Amino acid sequence: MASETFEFQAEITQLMSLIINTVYSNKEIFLRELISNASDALDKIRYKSLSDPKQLETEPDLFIRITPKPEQKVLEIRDSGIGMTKAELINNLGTIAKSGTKAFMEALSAGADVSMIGQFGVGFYSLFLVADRVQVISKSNDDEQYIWESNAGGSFTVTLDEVNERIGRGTILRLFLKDDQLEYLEEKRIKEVIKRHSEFVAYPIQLVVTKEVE
Amino acid sequence: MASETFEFQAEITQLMSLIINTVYSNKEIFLRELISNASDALDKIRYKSLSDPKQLETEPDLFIRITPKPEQKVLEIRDSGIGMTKAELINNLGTIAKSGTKAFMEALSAGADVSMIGQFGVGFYSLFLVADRVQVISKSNDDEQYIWESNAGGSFTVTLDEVNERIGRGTILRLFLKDDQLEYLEEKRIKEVIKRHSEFVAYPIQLVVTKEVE
Ligand SMILES: O=C/C1=C\CCOC(=O)c2c(O)cc(O)c(Cl)c2CC(=O)CCCC1
Ligand SMILES: O=C/C1=C\CCOC(=O)c2c(O)cc(O)c(Cl)c2CC(=O)CCCC1
Repeated sequence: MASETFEFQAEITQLMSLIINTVYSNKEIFLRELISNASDALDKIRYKSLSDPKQLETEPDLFIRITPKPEQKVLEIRDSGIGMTKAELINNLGTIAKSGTKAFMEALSAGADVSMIGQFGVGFYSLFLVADRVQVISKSNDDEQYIWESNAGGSFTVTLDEVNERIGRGTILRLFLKDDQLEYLEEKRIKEVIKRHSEFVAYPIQLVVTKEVE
Repeated sequence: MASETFEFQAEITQLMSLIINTVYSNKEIFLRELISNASDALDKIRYKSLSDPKQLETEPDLFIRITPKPEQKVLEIRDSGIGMTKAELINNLGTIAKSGTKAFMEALSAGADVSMIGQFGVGFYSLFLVADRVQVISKSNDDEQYIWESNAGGSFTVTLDEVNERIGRGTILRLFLKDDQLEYLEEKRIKEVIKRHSEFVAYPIQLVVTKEVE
């Protein structure tokens, strides 16, 4: 299955570079930002379903789920929200939906905390604090399942998904963690971070843990 | 992606019918049989790799993993063993590899315990004690990933896999549990059954648990 390549809007490329290189101290803020986006995407399918209830049937359970995959050094953040079509992935994540972007970079230069990133509406990119690569796997009721992929470079790919588990509906952020950021694979560390900055999340936050039976 | 349909050898069809309809009491024995097959498949890749070490590289971790999926009423038993090519799935699971089969049915008629099924080499089919449908997802180093599927009828399908997560190497038995057998989705029940009939398994048996953070 053939990938398509797209160019990032230039300011997004600049932002990713700022973020993936920054020695900023509180890298854990990425999880709050991603849970927040997850929650918003869920709000959206729930709101849409007020007038179109069958939109829920592709996945009636509304949840946020976090899945460490230690062997692959991967952390997945999944939700059963509204999801994104191919065109939404291209539009929302790369070729446009910007500044926010420029204004946040200006705030940064002036001394603003990276944690403000979500107030500028670009909190997604905070994932580069702990990951050097990301796959966004998404299924909207309106399209097939697709994979958007970026390594913080100036270009991203979008590929029809024939390799991942089917999601009924929603989105998975598959983070390929940096070698020094593997603590976010750890149950206790993950739990600690979640409890700290996400008390008023209306959806279940599920942690998937692998335990050896003895 | 187009499925291919195959006919079961007739005695296998008879065995599945005996098993899926039986009111036998100790249905939990299926897990021992499947963990045993998992362990054997792992022995095989480990033995093969003695003289061909790179056979391990597609998935260097040797494990058995059990994953309840409550919403789908599914239980998955995964291993990173040798796996099966398309032709092996067809051969090993349906169109041949038999009696065992007939001899076990004869032993059953005479009064033998269903738990002897593994000593006749057909323990795989014990899964129909608790499931009315099964998908066997397999990746051998020698072939693409494939899905073999059966509902205990006289025919099964084999389909090139473009819908499930990639496994590096090995096999997943995806059991669609009967409505009265949902206890095997439960962490405590699963743990209890494992500990009982599998103390001398040389590989880690991992249980995947989903816990809501609070
Ligand atoms: O407020 C929702 C919006 C769209 C709805 C769909 O979004 C999503 O699937 C989604 C998700 O489920 C988890 C995530 O980490 C992210 Cl980055 C996204 C996509 C965005 O948020 C991009 C901007 C649009 C805002
Ligand atoms: O002894 C191994 C054999 C083949 C090697 C590969 O088997 C496997 O992938 C495999 C597994 O990983 C888990 C399972 O529940 C089952 Cl049913 C199988 C397939 C069989 O056992 C069928 C008979 C052949 C014996």
